[PDB]
Parts: sequence; C-alpha cells; structure tokens
Amino acid sequence: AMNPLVIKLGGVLLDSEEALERLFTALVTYREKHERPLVIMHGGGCLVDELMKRLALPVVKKNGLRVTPADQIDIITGALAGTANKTLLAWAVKHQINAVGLCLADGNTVTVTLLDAELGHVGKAQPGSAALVQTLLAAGYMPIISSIGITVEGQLMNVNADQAATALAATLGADLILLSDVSGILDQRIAEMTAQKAEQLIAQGIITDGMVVKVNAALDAARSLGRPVDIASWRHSEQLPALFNGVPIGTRISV
Amino acid sequence: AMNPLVIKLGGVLLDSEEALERLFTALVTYREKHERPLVIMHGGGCLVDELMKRLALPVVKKNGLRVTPADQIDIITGALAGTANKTLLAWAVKHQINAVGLCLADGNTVTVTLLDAELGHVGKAQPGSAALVQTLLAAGYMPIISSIGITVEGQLMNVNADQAATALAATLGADLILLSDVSGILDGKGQRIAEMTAQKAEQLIAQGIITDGMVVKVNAALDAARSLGRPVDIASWRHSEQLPALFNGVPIGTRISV
Amino acid sequence: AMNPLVIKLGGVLLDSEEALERLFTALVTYREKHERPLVIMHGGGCLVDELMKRLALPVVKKNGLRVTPADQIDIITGALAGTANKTLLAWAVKHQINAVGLCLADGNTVTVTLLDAELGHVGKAQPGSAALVQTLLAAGYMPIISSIGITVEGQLMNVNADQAATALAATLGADLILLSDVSGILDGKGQRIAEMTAQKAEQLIAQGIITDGMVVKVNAALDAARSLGRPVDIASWRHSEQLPALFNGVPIGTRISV
Amino acid sequence: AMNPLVIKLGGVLLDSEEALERLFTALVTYREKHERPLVIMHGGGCLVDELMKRLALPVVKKNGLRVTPADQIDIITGALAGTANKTLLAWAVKHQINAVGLCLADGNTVTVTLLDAELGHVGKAQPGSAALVQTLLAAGYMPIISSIGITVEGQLMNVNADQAATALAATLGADLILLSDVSGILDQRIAEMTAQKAEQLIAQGIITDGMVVKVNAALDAARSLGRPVDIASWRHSEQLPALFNGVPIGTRISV
Ligand SMILES: N[C@@H](CCC(=O)O)C(=O)O
Ligand SMILES: N[C@@H](CCC(=O)O)C(=O)O
Ligand SMILES: N[C@@H](CCC(=O)O)C(=O)O
Ligand SMILES: N[C@@H](CCC(=O)O)C(=O)O
Repeated sequence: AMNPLVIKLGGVLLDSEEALERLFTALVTYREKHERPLVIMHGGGCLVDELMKRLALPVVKKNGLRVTPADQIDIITGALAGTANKTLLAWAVKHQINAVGLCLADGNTVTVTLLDAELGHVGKAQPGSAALVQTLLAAGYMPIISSIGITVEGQLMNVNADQAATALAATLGADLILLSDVSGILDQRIAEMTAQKAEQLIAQGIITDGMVVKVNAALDAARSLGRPVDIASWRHSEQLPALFNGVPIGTRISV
Repeated sequence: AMNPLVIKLGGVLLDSEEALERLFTALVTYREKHERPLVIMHGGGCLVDELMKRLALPVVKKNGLRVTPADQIDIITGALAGTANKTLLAWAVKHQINAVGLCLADGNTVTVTLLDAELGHVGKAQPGSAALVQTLLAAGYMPIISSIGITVEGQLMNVNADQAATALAATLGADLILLSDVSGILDGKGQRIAEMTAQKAEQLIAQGIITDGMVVKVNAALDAARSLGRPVDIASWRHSEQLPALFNGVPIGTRISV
Repeated sequence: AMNPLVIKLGGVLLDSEEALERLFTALVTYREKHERPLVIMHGGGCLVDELMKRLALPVVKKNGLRVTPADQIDIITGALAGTANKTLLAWAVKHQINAVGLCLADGNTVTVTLLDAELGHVGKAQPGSAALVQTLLAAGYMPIISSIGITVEGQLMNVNADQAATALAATLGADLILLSDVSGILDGKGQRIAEMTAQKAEQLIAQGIITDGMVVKVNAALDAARSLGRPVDIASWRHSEQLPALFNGVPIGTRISV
Repeated sequence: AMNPLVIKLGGVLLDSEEALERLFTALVTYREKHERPLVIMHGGGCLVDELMKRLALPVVKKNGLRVTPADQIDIITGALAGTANKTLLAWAVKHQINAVGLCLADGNTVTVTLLDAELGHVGKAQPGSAALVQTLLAAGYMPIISSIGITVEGQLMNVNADQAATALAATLGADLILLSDVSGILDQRIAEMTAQKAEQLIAQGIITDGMVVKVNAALDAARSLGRPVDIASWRHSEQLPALFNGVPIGTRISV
C-alpha cells in the first residue's frame, strides 16, 4: 500500500478519549513500519450538538436532512473547524506526529457550492486542487482536515463529512476508510461486498436496524469514487495498523 | 521591503465588515504591485465575549490576559481558531487571495508553555520552527494564523495575540505591524511621531504625555521591538488608502525601536 | 395589542448594522399599521469591552454583572448612555422615527439603589415614576432608554439591562420582549415552545433539556414575568419579517408565564 | 423675567466640582423665588480632551478650527452626550431638580447639517423645533442638552456648544447666558456694551490676551440672535440668581 489514504473519523469516535488514544497509538505503530501518505478528515460529534443545545439552536429539517441557518454557521464553524480540528491536532502533538490542521477551503482542496437555498449554509462537496495537500505530505506533515468549506463568493458551508471525505479522496487519488463504531457486517463476518450486495442485505433486513446509515454512506462513497471504500471500527485497535496498510479488517464495499 | 511581514490584527478589525473590507482591499492593492511574503496574525474580538455571555460564562481579564478555565478553553479555541480564523479565510477567498488557516501549534510554528497555573489555559509564546510557514510562503500561500497554541503535552492554550505575533516574527525573521485603532503616538503638541525610540517613549511617559492605556500599548510595542531586535510599526486601519504603503515599509503611523 | 410595549435589545443587536437595519425596518413596518406605544430599552454591547481594552482597564463579569469600579463608571456611562443610546437615536432619525434618548434617572423613570458595595457602581433597579415617559408617548415620541441610572445621592449606576427592562415595564404597565440571539426555548424533541409556563420550564431543567446558559436565560425571563405578573416574550432578531407580528402581540419565539 | 433662559456651561465649569455645586445651588435658590423656564446647554470640558489623549486621538486642525474624524465621533459622543450630560443630570438629581437629559437631535430641537466635508463630523447648528422642549418645560422638567446632533441622514455631529446654544435660544425665544470663568470686562467694570464696542476694545488691545475668544463668542451669538447675550462667571455665585432673573452681573453684549 503505497498511495495516499484518507481516514475519516466518525462522530462517536471524536466523542471518546478512549477511541482517540487508540486511533493515535495506531497511527504511530503504523508509521514506524510503513510510510504511506496519511490524511485525516473529520466532522463533529456531540461537541457540536451539545453546544447547539446550550445555545437553543434547533436541529431544523426541511423534508429530510439537516438545515444550517444563517444564525448557526459561525457557531458550527467554531465547534467543527475550531474545537474538533484543534482537539485532533492536540492528539497529534501528544503523539509527536507533525500535523497541520486545515479545512476544505484551504488551497481549494475540496470545492464547495450551495447545495440548496432551503437548507441554508450546507455545502455540496466536489473534488478541488490537490496541490496544497501534496505539498504538505511531501514536506512530511499529516493534514487533519475539517468538513467546513467556503464558497467561491466567501460564504462558510457546513458539509457532510462523509461526502467531504469522498471528494477529498477523489482529489488526492486516495483510498478511503470511514472509521466508526461499526466493526463490520455479519451473516459469520463479511470482509468484502459490492455496494449492490450491501443494498440487497439492507433491502431484506439483514443489515442491522441502526447502521443502515453507515453502510449507505460507505456504498455511496464507493460509487461516487468508482472504487472501494472501507468501513472499520476503532474497537479492535491492534488491527488498525493492518487496516491502514490495506487489510479489510471490517468490511470493504467494492464497486 | 523584501523581508517577510507579520501583520497582527487588533480586535476592532475582526468586529467590523467595513474594517475587514478595508484591510482586504488594501491587501489586494498591495499584492498587485508587491510580492513580499505576508502572514496575518490574529486574536479574538468581540465574538469570544459575545459567546461567553450567551453561555453565561464568567469573564476575568487583567493585565492583557483572560483567565481561561478548563471549562472555557475549548469554546474559546472554537471562537478563535475556528470562527475568527475561518471568517478571515473567507475574506481571503472572497478577495481571491490563496490563504491558509493555521494556529500556533501547526508545524510547531510558535512553541507555547503554561504561563501560570492560576490563569488556567493561558500560554507563554516563544519562537518555534519556521519550516511550515516558509514552505507555505514559498508555495505562494498567505498564512492566516490564530493565537491558539498547544503545549508539548497536548493541552490547548489561549495566547495573547501581541506576544504570539512577536514569537512569530522572530521565528520568521519577519517585520511586524500591530494594526488596531491606535494610529500612532502623539508628542504632546498632539502630533504624530513617525519614528520613536525607547528613549523618546520614556521621556514621554516620565513627562506624563503618554499616560494610562497608551502606556500599556507603547510597552507592548517596545517589548515586541526588543525581542525582535528591530523596529515595529503601530498603525490604524482607518486611512486604508495608506495601508499598501505601510505594507511596503513606509511608517504611516509610528515606528518604534531600541 | 394596545398595551405599551418595552422592547429590550440584547447586545448582539447593537453590535451589527445588519441587525440594527433589520430591527429598525421592522419598527417602521410595524408603525405603518399600528400605533401601540413603543419604548426601546438597551444595555451596552461589544463597545464597552472594546473601550475597556483600549484603555487597558480590567474586566470582571460574573452572574450577569460587571464589577464597575469608581474609575470606570464615567467611561461606561459614556459608552452606554452616550454612544450606544445616540447610535440608536441616529438609527431612529435615519428611519424617520421621532425618538428621544433617555436614561433610567430621567424623570425618576426607574429608581436605582446601590446593589452591593463590592461590585462598585452597580445599581438595583425598581419601578419609579411613569410620568415622564407617559408624557413623551402621549406626544408621539418613541423613547430609547439606556440602562444607566442615578441614586438619589447623585451617583452614576451601571444597571443590568434585563432587570432595568423589568422595572421599566412595571412602571409603564407595559408588555416586555427580550430580543437577542435566542429565538425561543426548545423542548428536547428540539422543537420551539410557543408558550411556556414556569412549571414547564422546571420540568425541562429537572430533566436536563434546558441546561447551562439556557438556564440562566430562562430564569431571567421567568424573574421578569413574576415581577410583572404577566407574560414576557423571548425572540430573535433574525427572521425580521416576523418582528412586526411579534410587536403586534404574536408570540413568534417563546412566551413565558407564571 | 418671564420667558425662557438658556444657560450654557463652559468647559472649565464642567471640570470643577466647586463650580457645579455653586451653579446648582444657584439654580435652587433661583427656583424658590422665581419660575422662569430654564434650559441648560453644554459642551464638554477636559473630560473629552483627557479621554482623547488616553486614546491617542489627535486634535487635528485644517487651516483653523477643529476636525472631528470618523474615528473620533463615537468616542466624543460618549464623553459629551454621555458622561458630561449624565454628570449634570446627577447634579440635578442631587439637588432635587426634575431634569431630563437631551441632545440636539431629540425632537429635532436644533437641526444640524455638515459644516464642511474637510472637518469631518462637525455640525453647523440652526434653529429647529421647539415642541419637545416646550412640552418638557410645561410638564415641569429642566432639560439639560448636550452639543451633539444628528444629521437628517443619520450621522452623529460634534457641534460648537456656543453655536448650539445660540441656535437653541433662537428656537425657544430664550435669553442666553454663556457662563464661564470670565467674570466681566473692565475699563472699572462694564455692565453693557454693544458687540461693536466689544470688537473695538479687542481691536485696540483693551480686552485681555486670553478671553478675546470668550467675548467673540458672545458677540457672534448676540448678532446671530439679533438680541443681547450675557457673559458671566460662576465665581461670585451669590449673584447667579440675580443673573437668572435678568440682572447683568457680568457683561451684557447688546445688539
Ligand atoms: N461527525 C459526524 C457528523 C459530522 C458532519 O457530517 O458534519 C459523522 O461524520 O458521523
Ligand atoms: N481571550 C484571549 C484573547 C487573545 C487576544 O486577543 O490577544 C487572551 O487574553 O489571551
Ligand atoms: N456592563 C453592564 C452591562 C449592561 C447590560 O448590558 O445589561 C453590567 O453588567 O451591568
Ligand atoms: N465645553 C467647551 C467646548 C465644548 C464644545 O464646544 O464642544 C466650551 O463650550 O467652552
């Protein structure tokens, strides 16, 4: 496994000091043996949701999926591009990993447009320019990228982190891991599946009540990329270095 | 002027779209004709204290420092490293300046340690490694740096933006401009002094011409100039038609040395 | 609605020309169709703390109160009673609303006493005499009142704008709107409650749905409603197309009672 | 002396706790005997100048007379319409005088336009509407009016207090006293003079080095009004009640 890897961290992972220690130890153990370019991408866990509750900011929704009003985007930018990003940076510093925090707009890494006027400040991700990240990687830095972007006209955008990760991996030609609390799908574990097989198992109610959402997100990413994406958990962390080297320790969704 | 230049933004700049539009129009005007490496350094503004009030969190500021308790540092990091930094970044994009948001810990650019345990999460800045920023500058990016740092042990630190600006300038071999509402120092015929030494400043303080809050401001500039071992400019954002010249080395406010 | 109405402006309103333009466009829209007596009540905003920083003066805010030392009260009175009040007045003129700037001492409208000597010049508000404001209203002026008061002994007092708004409303027999960034209270399905009693609020606090800073905000509203013995509206300035309806009595945010 | 009186307070008067106690005692002693409508008008003494020094704000000047830049008008509004106005209010409260603080823009009492683009936020005063003040007077309030106005387009203006006082007295049909530290002009005191006589005495160097400025201001006011204006000092304060009743205790400049 030469060739860059985007590791996208899920909400429940960021909410967990336990998980972060394991993830960051895993990054260290991996780096001692291998030398593949690594990029972290993240959204925001409960840090965001809890702050918004404190500020009486509702989780609005126009027939489906979240709305980010004018009066929320600054606060969210803060929790997400600020608190979450710099928390992960603090973890990198703690583990002596030279890391640089970025958001999507830095170097126009992932271009963002207005998804829909009625959802407010939500961005649609699409591949941007690889130069900035390539420069940082070649200089020995691990970028840690948040899922906040900026439109070309200067407006801050809250972007689905999964979609951001997909646009990033396409920009970089990177593999993609969506790391969360879902270890893998069973039927006896399933190491590889096509996206269509994953849809089938959902359709026939094999894939677990809560966490259809996690497989749907992997399978969308796989199809957007035209190549496979890994789902994996932080739980069995002694296995994370093998994952970062290409081993599907959880479930690979192929296309 | 061919040296790298650190431009430090005072609070009022971040609090006002007029001020930001003037600042950024000036940056574009200057980069049309000049290519000297530019770095923006900034602190918080009104928005941290707005947010503290919204969350009914206490505020204690003394001697230029905000007591920053364990239960406030994340929120503060959010407002500074997040909202402020990304707002500035959005201004850059809107003006087609290829910028990159950093904080002090990125690349160990400015090293920070715990200043004093009774202030909570407040950092002492010192010069770190120039490598990261030098790489960004050489590739044509204008870094925009917030005044949040991280200790070697992984603790988030709220750092005084003036001191962080100084540590940064020292790291970069850069000149330094402290941009705020203060245009310059007056000489008690009420006239602006273009170039002021430390000796002139003492004279003015001893004589009671520079008084109160100007004393603090003038000392912050002098402490900057002494650390850097070269002069530091003080200027206002108001006459923004003059700012390109300032960025090209003309002391439009007060230049402080010695 | 035919009762007099006190509209209390939260800090963020004064800090932003967009917010002021929305507020004042709403006031004009409302006065086109409705003639109910309107009074504006306001505190400080960002500009007091900007000014404290410019003068390198210390800041201690706790429990909704700023410790206001003898050597700060004049400056603070300047920023609140002066700059803020007159800025609002200028917005009125610009919108052709015949307004009149007052403070709490004018006509003994809201009586103030020393709250607590260790807070320095901080006032406790209580209802005073309605005569002055009633005279201005009956003559067609929209009073704009700052939250500075004066003790019977002639000392200037910095007063919490929420408490002053309450004392004012009580004096005037007026309804009360606390306008800020808070749009309403959420019920922990995340939905806005149009009408909330004290009992509902306790339930939400006991259950940990209203938490932290919302607790303080909700208590400030409840303390207002208990003093006045009638409900108090909480709303945001954001959807300013809804504000005329709010001023005409529709609870567009959360109405608080009991 | 029926008919309103504007008492304009000079800088050095506001700077002096001594002077204010005397002025306010004088207002009380006068009110016990007489019932003439009284209006106070003021600028700002050292309160303004000292604050501006603290803030490194220069006293600019374009060939003559002060400039009020964009970056000064808020701070000045604060010291002047705020601190100075409410200080005088505190004095009224201390002496149980029902008083109301106002600025020029309140009720469009004194209309203000841009004097000159190059002086920045300096206003030219001119008579406005008497209604608001008349209403307050008829209701038993003593207005205390600061020399800050607002243009019709919403811009704050720093206005010469003497000129403001003149525009006010014309608006109200009031007599006018410019109260300061100059007790009166000698040659043996002079109780009445025409403005032209006052110019003559200046011209021939009889009228004292410093305080030509104070006589010039009275004589300009007199001519603008087309009727007399009093100069008087707070010093001999047992004489101030007679002044407020019409007695020229200092020097009247006639026209
Ligand atoms: N951190 C969450 C949501 C963050 C986001 O998409 O903005 C996740 O990716 O599972
Ligand atoms: N609240 C920060 C502000 C950073 C700055 O503006 O200097 C401090 O006192 O450390
Ligand atoms: N600094 C004032 C603010 C007035 C207000 O906004 O409520 C206080 O705490 O009393
Ligand atoms: N208070 C001073 C000057 C104030 C002003 O004109 O603004 C005076 O009238 O003598």
